[PDB]
Order: sequence, then C-alpha cells, then structure tokens
Amino acid sequence: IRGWIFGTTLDSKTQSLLIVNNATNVVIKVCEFQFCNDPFLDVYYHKN
Amino acid sequence: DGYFKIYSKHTPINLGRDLPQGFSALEPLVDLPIGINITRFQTLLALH
Amino acid sequence: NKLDSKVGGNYNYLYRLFRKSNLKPFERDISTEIYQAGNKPCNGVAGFNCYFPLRSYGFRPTYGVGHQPYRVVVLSFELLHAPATVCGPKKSTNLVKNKCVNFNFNGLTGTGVLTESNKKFLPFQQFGRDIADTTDAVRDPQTLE
Amino acid sequence: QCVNLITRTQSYTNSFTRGVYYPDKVFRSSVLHSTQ
Ligand SMILES: *[C@@H]1O[C@H](CO)[C@@H](O[C@@H]2O[C@H](CO)[C@@H](O[C@H]3O[C@H](CO)[C@@H](O)[C@H](O)[C@@H]3O)[C@H](O)[C@H]2NC(C)=O)[C@H](O)[C@H]1NC(C)=O
Ligand SMILES: *[C@@H]1O[C@H](CO)[C@@H](O[C@@H]2O[C@H](CO)[C@@H](O[C@H]3O[C@H](CO)[C@@H](O)[C@H](O)[C@@H]3O)[C@H](O)[C@H]2NC(C)=O)[C@H](O)[C@H]1NC(C)=O
Ligand SMILES: *[C@@H]1O[C@H](CO)[C@@H](O)[C@H](O)[C@H]1NC(C)=O
Repeated sequence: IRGWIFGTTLDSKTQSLLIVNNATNVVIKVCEFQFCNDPFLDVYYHKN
Repeated sequence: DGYFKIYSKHTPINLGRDLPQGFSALEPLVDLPIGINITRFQTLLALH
Repeated sequence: NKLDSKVGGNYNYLYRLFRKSNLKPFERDISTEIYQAGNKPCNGVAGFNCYFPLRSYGFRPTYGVGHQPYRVVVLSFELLHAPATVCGPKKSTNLVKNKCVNFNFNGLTGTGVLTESNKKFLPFQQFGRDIADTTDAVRDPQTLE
Repeated sequence: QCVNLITRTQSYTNSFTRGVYYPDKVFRSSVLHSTQ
C-alpha cells in the first residue's frame, strides 16, 4: 500500500491531486489527470 | 481553505487485534495548498 | 497600461462572469464547460443565452483612467504561531540567559529572563504556551534548543 | 494499459479511541485542552 488520489472528477475535466510513494521520497502533483478506473503501481526486475 | 493537511503515526502492536484499545496521537508531517475542490479519493496498491 | 495595454487590445486577460455557485477562499477554476444561463440544458459548444467564461477586457491605452490594466499582487501570510521561513531585514543579536531582557523571537516581542528549559518540544513546534494563553517557552531559530 | 484488476471487498469495525492528532503546532504539558 503506498499512495492516494484525491479529486472532484478524476477525468481531466478539472484538476486533481496525486500522491505517490516508493522505496525512498514521495511525489505530489495536482493536474488534469485522466485516471484509470483502477489506478495502481507495478514495480518489477527490468533485465536491461 | 484550499490547504491540504497530512498528519500521521506508526506504532508496534502485539497480536491481540488491529486498531487496539489504548492511545497515540498523529503528528503533522506534510502541508500543501492545492487551491481546489476535493469530493472523492482512492489508494495505490503495489503489485510485484 | 504602460506595459500590459495594447492599441490592438489584449484579450488574453480572461475573467469568469459565470459559476453554478460562489466558490470558497483561495480557489481557482479553469474548466471551460458551457454555462446554462438559459432556463433549459444548453449542451455542447453553444445554446440559447448560454456562455463559456466572459470575453476579456478591451485593454486599449486610450480607454481612460480607472478602466485600463492594473497589475495586482496580494501577499497572504500568517505569523507568530509556527516555524518561520520568510521575514524582514532585522539582525539577530547574540543570545543572553539568566538576565532580564527585551527579547524578540521571529517577531514575538516581550520582556523576561531566558533560561535552559527541560521541555521536549516535538520538531514541528516553535512556541510553548500556558493556562493564560501566553508563550512561556520558545525554540531559538539559530541554534535549535 | 488501462487495466482493471482490483477486487475490493469490505467489512465494518469499531474505531475505539483512534485517529486523535495534535490540533495545532504549540507545545503544552500537564493540562487538559478543549479544542474544536
Ligand atoms: C521514487 O520515484 C521518484 C519518481 O516518482 C524518483 O524520483 C526521480 O529520480 C530520478 C533520479 O534521481 C530523477 O531523474 C532525473 O535525474 C537528473 C536530473 O538532473 C537527470 O540526469 C535525469 O535525466 C532525470 O531528469 C527524476 O527527475 C526524479 N523525479 C522527480 C519527480 O523528482 C525516485 O528516485 C524514486 N526513489 C527510488 C529509491 O527509486
Ligand atoms: C465541488 O465538486 C462537487 C462535485 O462536482 C460539487 O458538487 C456538485 O454540485 C452541483 C451543484 O449543486 C450538483 O448539481 C446538481 O444539483 C442538484 C441536485 O443535487 C440539481 O438541481 C442540479 O440539476 C444538478 O443535477 C452536483 O450533483 C454536485 N455533486 C455532488 C457529488 O455533490 C461542488 O458544488 C463543488 N464545489 C465547489 C466549491 O466547486
Ligand atoms: C549562520 O549561517 C551560516 C551560513 O549558512 C551557517 O554555516 C551557520 O551554521 C548559521 N548559524 C547557526 C548558529 O547555525
């Protein structure tokens, strides 16, 4: 469990707040995001 | 007033049950004025 | 007008005549959706007596005085309650203890003796208060004790 | 990549004494403080 979305409409019609955490430091941004009905994070071993 | 306030805590707990009877207050940790409406929210899961 | 007005006009200074209700304090709305100023559902880019936000001012230099551009800045701030980070060009003195002095800490002026406390302030706290609602302890802003 | 995946189910619980927080950034000790 790592972060949150907060907003009024979540579909880029108006601005909305995103909080994301990871292994160190957090990022916060307020934007006209078009979120996905399921916002989630993937972290995986990239061979390259 | 357009200001988004974040408070938090963590506490070790013995395996009676989560949300145990007892006490601990949340300290303020982050603050930021988004200057927008909020009506709804969700949370980011991290899949492996 | 000397730098924001133009003889062709400067119609990029948009303002909103219409909103479904009055917004609260320090809130800006930039959504471009049609407003139902007609009694029936105006949908899409147009409708009967219906609008987007209002057309900008004719910011033309000849318009006349009190009616041309006026650049405004409003400085909104709070003070005397919390760990400060922006202030006036006043010099710090050295700190003296166990003697009666007119102190000032981050603009908190007063008269008293300053002493080594035994108080565990949490990092977010600048001032400590009493039953009479007056400051009886303070965290020095140069060396954190 | 607009994937659906989250299967969320819920129950209900008593939050006995939890979620109290320091109401303002002023130090206070050995006192009972009434705050709204
Ligand atoms: C947790 O996720 C953070 C992003 O959500 C991530 O922050 C990003 O870190 C990288 C590497 O420091 C930055 O990349 C930039 O680094 C320099 C800037 O001069 C350039 O050489 C690069 O081309 C690139 O621009 C990102 O800018 C930075 N993102 C933000 C929003 O600050 C953290 O590093 C992640 N933490 C861990 C432990 O992985
Ligand atoms: C913050 O965002 C909220 C969601 O956009 C918004 O609430 C919405 O307000 C409008 C206007 O009151 C409602 O519109 C409906 O109002 C009544 C029914 O309640 C009808 O007469 C109208 O035809 C229309 O259907 C929205 O339904 C309402 N939505 C919710 C979830 O409450 C707030 O007004 C916004 N506040 C600010 C300051 O921007
Ligand atoms: C005063 O400013 C200098 C330069 O930034 C800094 O090295 C010093 O630590 C400051 N004084 C105190 C008491 O921290």
